[PDB]
Amino acid sequence: PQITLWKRPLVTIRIGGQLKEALLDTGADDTVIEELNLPGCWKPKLIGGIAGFIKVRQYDQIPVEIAGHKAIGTVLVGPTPVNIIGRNLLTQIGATLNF
Repeated sequence: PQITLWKRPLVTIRIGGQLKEALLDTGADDTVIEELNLPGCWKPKLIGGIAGFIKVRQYDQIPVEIAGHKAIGTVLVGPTPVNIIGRNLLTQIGATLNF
């Protein structure tokens, strides 16, 4: 699909057997999903942006379906206003910017 940028690029993903809405964010290195009791051993991580850092739990090799496309990679779990799909998963689905 082609996603225009008139409104925030929000899409449906599937993670941990749950369906959620997430923002496709080319400015995010990593993927950050809101409080989700994900299974696995995780490692602590701090990630940052405007107004600073939050603590998150890093889970690896987590399958994430994005608009019907299967990806598998690192997901960071912590308190966020919006679920964010970052480049680590966008690349796995052949996503590009075009102009």
